[PDB]
Amino acid sequence: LLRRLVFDVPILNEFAKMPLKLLTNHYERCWKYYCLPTGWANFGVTSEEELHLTRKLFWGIFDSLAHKKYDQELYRMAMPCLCAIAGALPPDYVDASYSSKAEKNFDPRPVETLNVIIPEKLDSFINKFAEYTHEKWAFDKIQNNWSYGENVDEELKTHPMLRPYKTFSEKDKEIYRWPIKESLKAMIAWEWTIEKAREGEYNPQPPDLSGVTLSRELQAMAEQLAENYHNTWGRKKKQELEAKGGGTHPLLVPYDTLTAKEKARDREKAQELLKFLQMNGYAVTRLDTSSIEKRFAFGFLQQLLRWMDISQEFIAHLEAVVSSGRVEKSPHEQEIKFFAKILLPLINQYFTNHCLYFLSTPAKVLGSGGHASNKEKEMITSLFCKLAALVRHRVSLFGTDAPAVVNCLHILARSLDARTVMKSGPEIVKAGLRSFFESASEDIEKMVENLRQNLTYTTVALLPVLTTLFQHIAQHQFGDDVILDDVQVSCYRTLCSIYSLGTTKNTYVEKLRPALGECLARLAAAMPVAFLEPQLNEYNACSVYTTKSPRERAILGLPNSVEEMCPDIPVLDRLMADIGGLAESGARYTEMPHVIEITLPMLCSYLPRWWERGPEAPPPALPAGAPPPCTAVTSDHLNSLLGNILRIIVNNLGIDEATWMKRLAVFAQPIVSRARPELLHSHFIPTIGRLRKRAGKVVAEEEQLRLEAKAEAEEGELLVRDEFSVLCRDLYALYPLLIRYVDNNRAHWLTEPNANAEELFRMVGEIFIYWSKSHNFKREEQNFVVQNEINNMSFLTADSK
Amino acid sequence: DSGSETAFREIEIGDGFLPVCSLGPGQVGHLNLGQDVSSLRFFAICGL
Repeated sequence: LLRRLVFDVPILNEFAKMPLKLLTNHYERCWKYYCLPTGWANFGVTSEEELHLTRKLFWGIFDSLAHKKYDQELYRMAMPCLCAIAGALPPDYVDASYSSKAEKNFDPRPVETLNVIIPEKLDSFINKFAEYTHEKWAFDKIQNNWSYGENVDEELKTHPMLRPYKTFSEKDKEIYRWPIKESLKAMIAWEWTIEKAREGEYNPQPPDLSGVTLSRELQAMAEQLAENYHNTWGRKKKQELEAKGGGTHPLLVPYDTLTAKEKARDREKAQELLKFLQMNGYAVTRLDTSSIEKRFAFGFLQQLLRWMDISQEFIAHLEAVVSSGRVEKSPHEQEIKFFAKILLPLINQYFTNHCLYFLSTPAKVLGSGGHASNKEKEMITSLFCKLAALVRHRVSLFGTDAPAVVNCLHILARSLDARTVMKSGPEIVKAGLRSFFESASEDIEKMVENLRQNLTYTTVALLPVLTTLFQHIAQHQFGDDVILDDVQVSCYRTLCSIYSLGTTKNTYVEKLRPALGECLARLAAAMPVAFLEPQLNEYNACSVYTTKSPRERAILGLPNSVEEMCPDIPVLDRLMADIGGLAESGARYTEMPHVIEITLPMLCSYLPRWWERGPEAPPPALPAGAPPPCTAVTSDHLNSLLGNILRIIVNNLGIDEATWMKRLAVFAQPIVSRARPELLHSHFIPTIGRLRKRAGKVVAEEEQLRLEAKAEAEEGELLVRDEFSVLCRDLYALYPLLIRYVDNNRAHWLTEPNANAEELFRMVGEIFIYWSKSHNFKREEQNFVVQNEINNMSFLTADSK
Repeated sequence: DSGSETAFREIEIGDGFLPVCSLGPGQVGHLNLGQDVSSLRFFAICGL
């Protein structure tokens, strides 16, 4: 059924809608069995023939949809089929024949080789091969234990007249010779030249083993000649089939598409002929693609790399023509909307379903037995760069596909196996990555100049995707391969300009500050150079003034001093002094919005990133860690910064106009790890006691409220429901840090009961009693968490802990 | 991976269950069933 399906669907018949959703349903239901080398279940693993079938299906549907006129209904039904088919199709699959006949119910073209002129320099050994094949017929009989006899034998059940050629009448010798004549005359007819390789022209024991080794091109000729045989009998077979008017024979399908079990006769005939040629001295003469390019990963990526320049071609002059007169002229509207309606979801799902294979390395096999090649990795990196260049300073034009393109750019920001990109990789592609970083740095510099259009482009497209890139580099520790040489300088001016945005106090940068803080925290987590604390920055190898050349500093304008590069970023000691003063003063989020959304993310991502480069972790590998710790952050520094964070939250639980607690807790989640035990009684116990007292007082107010029930109780209910929303807000603002703290110090309390911990359990228990006794507290909890979507962060926090 | 504490759920009462351990080639383990509590480390950490 899949064979017939692959036959019909590439034509995109308007009646093939049901087969289209048939493929969709089949490949969402069954995808592990097709893709995973490990078997799905009792079913097992997919077949090579079926894998080739869906392969040819999906390339054929891709090109047929690329060339058919844009139909909204057909394309909309087709793209889930494409996504499901590609998801179930493994990327590393290599096809049976990369280059073959690829012909075109069925009308296989026959060969009029009787009319085709046949030289007589070869017909002598064609006749000898005809006699040899009838002798091999007798040999097959003697294998079948019905050794060939001259007269009719009833028990023989086989050929009753086959005789040695002397007594064998030539009237039947002609009618068994003529099919062999047509066979090899067709073989010389399909632009193949045969001749005696060496000098030369009823039971042959030596056979012709069709399974011996042979050259690729000549074996492809053998496959093409078996297809020729299939066409030869297929024309008369369809002549009889069209008389019937219904159904089809299992062998009445294209020879390449059909299964291996049925092509046995044609394959054995053609290959036995070819081995007969090779063994008996007949030379016949009529691509070389490596396995990496033979993979569908490389094949699809080749189509994709082709798509980027095509897309940019029409969209560039499309925005030009709509900026000049708004003329509806398009080069190929069908292809334009084919991309805009099909390819964006396709890459969206493919780079999420097969992201693990792309990220998987032959050295470090992240995937379950499947890894891409280094070649594939650098040109998916160039694929990402090309897609970025398609929409560089251009996402304002795209409105209908804007969420799609930005999302796909996040996905290509992920799954970037770039360890093997500067290594064994093309420096043109590395220069594409450098151009990405330099263009981003130039555009963000323009952004900070306007911030004191391309600015909205920075708002929607560049900032989140670049944050995703910094996240990816930090997570997969790709700093040594992604950011290096001029990329380091471009990131240097980027971080300087972003901290200048932190300096600036206008309303637009204030609104944009959350995304800037996310980007800078991810940057610091992916940053291999101690930009902060530049006192011992020369010890850090990754700095330009340690590895990069003095000559390149001279030609790039580097002042040979990181402080002279970016004097905007001050010393961590002064950040300590400032945050300590704010904590002691009880200063407000309104007073320090820049710190919260710029420098706190950087700090809380800097201490854990540089916890091994600082005195917090002396190098356990003494010979490897020869240089002294270049960074100055210690466990004492981490404890003290946690104290500052606890101090600012305890400063402004009272205010209600602060919804940045969610991002603050998310950023501070790693920085609450490795906290000293006295931090409990210093800050955790006072804070939990504060909200214990607040919960008791507010529930007492709700007690005097629930004493009554009327409209006045309703307006008081509004007041205490706002109070409850603040209660839930700060409970699940400070609890995620607390769970990691108590996870760290639970072993000590369990080994020795610590009265601070027991009092902390008493406090949280009293809040638990209040939560159980207060009904409106629970429903405000539900309302706040689900409507504001804290529940996802709650699940993530509970999963990591 | 899903964030569930229990590894296995919905276990029928069956005939019962027994402590079992499988060792690969050249592996050394200490199957402390819990005869002596002082020898039983981390029980107070998780189980007491």
